[PDB]
Amino acid sequence: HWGYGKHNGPEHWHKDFPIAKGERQSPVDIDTHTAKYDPSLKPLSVSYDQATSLRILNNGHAFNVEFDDSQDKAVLKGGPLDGTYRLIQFHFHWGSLDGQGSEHTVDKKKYAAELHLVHWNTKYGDFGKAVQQPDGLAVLGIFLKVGSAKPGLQKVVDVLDSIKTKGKSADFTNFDPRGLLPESLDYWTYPGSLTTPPLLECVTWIVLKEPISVSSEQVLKFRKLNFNGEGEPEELMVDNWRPAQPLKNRQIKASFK
Ligand SMILES: CC(=O)OC[C@H]1O[C@H](S(=O)(=O)N2CCC(OS(N)(=O)=O)CC2)[C@H](O)[C@H](O)[C@H]1O
Ligand SMILES: [Zn+2]
Repeated sequence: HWGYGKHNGPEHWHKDFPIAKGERQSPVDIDTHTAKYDPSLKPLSVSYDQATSLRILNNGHAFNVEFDDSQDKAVLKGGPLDGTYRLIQFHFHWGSLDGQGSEHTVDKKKYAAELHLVHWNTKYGDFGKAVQQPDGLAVLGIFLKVGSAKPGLQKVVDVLDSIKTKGKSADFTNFDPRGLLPESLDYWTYPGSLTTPPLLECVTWIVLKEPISVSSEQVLKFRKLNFNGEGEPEELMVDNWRPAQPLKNRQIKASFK
């Protein structure tokens, strides 16, 4: 099925998933000069102190850090949202080179990686139902640039050799995702989609203005992961990003001047 290679990558996805050419696909380029400041946009409310991480999984396209979402433990509200959204997992997209890796771009500029914290709207009861709704998900996107290390990321980096290949998982309890956040919660927001198949148009994107910096060693270790399963020929997990998609009718709003 689908992947990030020349024969199964983003240019191929529309054959299995026609919505790939839809009207609200993600990611997009964020043209900062055309995004309009909205003084009515509320501050984001990120309540992560009761977050309960469980497990980290190599699913063959990225690694997911999963949380207990059976209860309102770690939630996203406010900002452009009018509901409560539970954190279910986070993951990254990254490049083979420091100059590429992010899915969203800012004035056509690419970051080395992008963090997605994935939340679903509790009025729909579970994640499976939520992705079938236009307002089912809220994804907090955070850019990574290469520079100084991010201490709050190191526990993630540390465990990656225990989940080198597709289908491997490891215990990952007591991880605090607050350690992955930049100082500012200033953001851009627009309506979009999952950036991987099935590419459902169910996401309110909230992309933070301020990137976090990670060390070259930290992203280096991301790139030692494998797309393949154990015992299969090694394919390095790199360049697992979808490129920017046409903005079409949409307007990106900024929480800040
Ligand atoms: C339809 C549905 O129930 O979930 C959508 C898909 O995605 C999640 S995921 O936990 O791996 N993950 C969720 C959303 C992530 O999208 S992201 N890149 O835009 O915000 C990527 C994959 C799972 O992989 C599911 O197997 C897969 O079906
Ligand atoms: Zn993602």
